[PDB]
Amino acid sequence: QRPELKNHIDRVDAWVGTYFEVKIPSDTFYDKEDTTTDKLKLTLKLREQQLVGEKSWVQFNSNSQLMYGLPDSSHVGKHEYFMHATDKGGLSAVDAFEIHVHKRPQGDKAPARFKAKFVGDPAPVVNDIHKKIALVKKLAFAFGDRNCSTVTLQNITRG
Amino acid sequence: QQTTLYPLVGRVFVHTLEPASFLHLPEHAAPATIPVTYHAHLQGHPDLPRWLRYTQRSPHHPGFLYGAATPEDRGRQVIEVTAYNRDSFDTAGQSLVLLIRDPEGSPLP
Amino acid sequence: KLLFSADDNEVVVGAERLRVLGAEGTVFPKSIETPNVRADPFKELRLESPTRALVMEAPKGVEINAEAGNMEATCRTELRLESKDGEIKLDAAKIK
Amino acid sequence: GKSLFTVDEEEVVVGTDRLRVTGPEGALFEHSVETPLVTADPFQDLRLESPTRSLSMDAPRGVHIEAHAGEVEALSQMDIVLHSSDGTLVLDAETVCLPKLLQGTQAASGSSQGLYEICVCPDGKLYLSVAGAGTTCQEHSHICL
Amino acid sequence: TSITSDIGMQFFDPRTQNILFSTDYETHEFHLPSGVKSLNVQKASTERITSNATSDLNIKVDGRAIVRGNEGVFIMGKTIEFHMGGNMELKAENSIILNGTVMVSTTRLPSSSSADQLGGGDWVRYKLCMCADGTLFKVQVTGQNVGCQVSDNPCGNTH
Ligand SMILES: *[C@@H]1O[C@H](CO)[C@@H](O[C@@H]2O[C@H](CO)[C@@H](O[C@@H]3O[C@H](CO)[C@@H](O)[C@H](O)[C@@H]3O)[C@H](O)[C@H]2NC(C)=O)[C@H](O)[C@H]1NC(C)=O
Ligand SMILES: *[C@@H]1O[C@H](CO)[C@@H](O[C@@H]2O[C@H](CO)[C@@H](O[C@@H]3O[C@H](CO)[C@@H](O)[C@H](O)[C@@H]3O)[C@H](O)[C@H]2NC(C)=O)[C@H](O)[C@H]1NC(C)=O
Ligand SMILES: *[C@@H]1O[C@H](CO)[C@@H](O[C@@H]2O[C@H](CO)[C@@H](O[C@@H]3O[C@H](CO)[C@@H](O)[C@H](O)[C@@H]3O)[C@H](O)[C@H]2NC(C)=O)[C@H](O)[C@H]1NC(C)=O
Ligand SMILES: *[C@@H]1O[C@H](CO)[C@@H](O[C@@H]2O[C@H](CO)[C@@H](O[C@@H]3O[C@H](CO)[C@@H](O)[C@H](O)[C@@H]3O)[C@H](O)[C@H]2NC(C)=O)[C@H](O)[C@H]1NC(C)=O
Ligand SMILES: *[C@@H]1O[C@H](CO)[C@@H](O)[C@H](O)[C@H]1NC(C)=O
Repeated sequence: QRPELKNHIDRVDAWVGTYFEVKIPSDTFYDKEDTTTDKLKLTLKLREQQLVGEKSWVQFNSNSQLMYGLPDSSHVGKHEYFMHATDKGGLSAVDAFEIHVHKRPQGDKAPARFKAKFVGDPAPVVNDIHKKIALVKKLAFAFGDRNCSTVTLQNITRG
Repeated sequence: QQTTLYPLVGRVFVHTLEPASFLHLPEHAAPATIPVTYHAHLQGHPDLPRWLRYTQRSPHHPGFLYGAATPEDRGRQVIEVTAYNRDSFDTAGQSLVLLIRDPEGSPLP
Repeated sequence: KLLFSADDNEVVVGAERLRVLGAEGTVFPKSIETPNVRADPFKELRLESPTRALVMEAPKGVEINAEAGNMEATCRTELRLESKDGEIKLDAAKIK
Repeated sequence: GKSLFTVDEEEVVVGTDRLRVTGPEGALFEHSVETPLVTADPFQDLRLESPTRSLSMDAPRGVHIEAHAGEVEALSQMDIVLHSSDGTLVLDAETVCLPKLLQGTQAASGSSQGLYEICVCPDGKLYLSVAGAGTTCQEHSHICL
Repeated sequence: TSITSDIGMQFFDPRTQNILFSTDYETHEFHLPSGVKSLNVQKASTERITSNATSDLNIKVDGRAIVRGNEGVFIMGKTIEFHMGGNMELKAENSIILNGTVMVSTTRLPSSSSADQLGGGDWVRYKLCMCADGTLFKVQVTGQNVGCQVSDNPCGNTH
């Protein structure tokens, strides 16, 4: 049978330069043949049923059933996405959700401002969101931190 | 057609609603078959006040107007309510008169 | 930048946002002119009349789009599809 | 001497007929809004989006969608239900285009039962007749009245 | 009666020391005044639009009306009309469903008269036929006695 839906995702709150990660709730979708979300295939899609690109600032892993991302100020504001829940029966249930990306609330008056210059071209690092999230989690691990969202990159300049 | 009710501050108020006399068009044979919803609002307003709310499981089930009177809403209150039959599309305007007054007797701390 | 004016036609207030309180609603006896009506997040949108008819017009087109949903045109008398000089098509894999 | 805008400790009276707020953020109406008319400024589109939930259009007297000089566009990603409960469905157009029908192969053998053909009453009433080797609309003219 | 400053107008009743009106909008939140006939706001977040019990709502616009239902639209009414000037387009992905006792405008739709002696003789034209499960399918006509019986069912086998 076609899977059914009970709870929606209202909206996702994100901030520019901050890494967010959301695990889908276990009661998000239901099917008479499956009864659980984890035993059912979950995908993320755009308005006309196109997946997120590799270079997009938000990605989502199906096996870890985990969405994640880090937005930029050129993508501040609203955005829309669809969650598609496909069972073994080849039938898809659909939910929609909206993501609000805000500017950094502290803004310009931060009491601390860390600055560092590295080696090599920043073009592949900026062009790759994978490199960006690896960098953020690597700073977080360098401080020994768990929640990598505590890093807020503010600006990168080619030198 | 109007009806006057007497709510009091402190406890709940609930009004079971029956389409037999609420609707100007009688429902003969088995009246429980016909599905009718109800939309209740303050007169000249789109919605009930904060203290009052409305629910309905299914259109084939009676609706319910319910809420707890507040001391800040004491006095005379007017409810304009429309019986929207889910099938018969029949408009039945109705007025309810509420007199929110103080409770009588010992309080309930 | 103009932050207040009050002349013989109208009063312009240049506030960043308009924020009304009260859950009972509001009454605007004449009209609302809004270029974009958007639903509240996590909330429905409803365009209904309590006891009367609803008429809506757009001389340059109407797009009803259900990007993931249905078009449940529930009537009881007539689903009139009256085109002056155009045509009707049912673009779907199956027709029931 | 006509009042135009007044303030005091009691209220803020606006005696004019328009109140424009230019802020790019916009209004925030925390519940439903009563009005007999909604529109926009001239030569400006209006979008009624429901970005995260569904939408309904309900009228006890009827809904009349009009585009007198334009077109009605209705595409949906899912099934579309033209559910006339027990009423009629008049489709008034010069041309009806059905380019996405399944193609059938005529043969003497019958795959199964329940096969019918579409038949038209002279008044526009549409019905069905039992499918056969030839046409059977003419044999089943009882329903037409 | 113009005024000009960096901050702007102000007024507070000295008998309350409350700023009854100001124009530094970031500080004091604006509220809706009383007695307003119309308001023309460039963006509205409306839960519901409704009329009063006497007259009709009119969603009238010189521009185009784009109503989009992310989880779907439901039109409920007694007499439901669609008066378009040009073409009417009804597009679906899975299927269309026309449930009801359908009529048609016989005068408006053209009818092929038999005055011509088989001008479209032995021509590739299709006949609409009714499946058991409500589906419709077109069968090409070869001779004068082509019915709706098929062997290779495009309706699918009637499982
Ligand atoms: C931003 O700077 C703050 C420094 O204030 C970083 O937060 C700090 O994180 C460490 C964990 O790596 C906290 O250490 C604590 O140690 C005590 C010792 O008993 C233990 O009880 C705690 O459970 C924790 O392990 C430290 O307190 C905390 N500082 C706070 C909360 O003020 C933060 O990671 C930095 N974010 C970045 C660099 O993105
Ligand atoms: C963060 O990095 C950005 C980009 O490296 C810096 O913004 C840049 O600021 C310079 C200085 O004004 C801009 O140069 C000139 O800008 C004007 C317009 O303001 C333009 O007409 C000139 O042709 C020239 O490009 C540069 O455009 C601008 N880059 C942008 C906006 O992308 C910014 O200063 C850095 N901030 C911090 C805190 O490090
Ligand atoms: C009975 O239970 C209902 C539901 O919990 C109570 O109604 C709630 O009352 C609170 C406070 O009176 C309301 O909170 C207010 O919300 C507004 C926004 O609408 C906010 O601006 C205020 O600052 C305040 O936080 C709440 O909205 C309201 N909820 C509903 C659904 O009406 C009611 O008070 C309870 N009555 C008794 C006697 O216990
Ligand atoms: C329910 O909504 C209807 C539709 O707007 C209201 O009827 C209209 O009410 C307005 C304001 O009360 C009337 O405007 C004024 O009317 C007087 C005489 O009626 C006229 O001399 C003025 O120049 C001005 O136009 C409008 O005429 C009236 N229209 C009709 C057809 O009745 C009605 O008042 C609303 N009722 C409630 C209880 O909200
Ligand atoms: C990590 O930081 C976030 C701030 O976005 C906070 O919500 C979360 O609780 C932190 N993690 C832990 C383990 O406290």
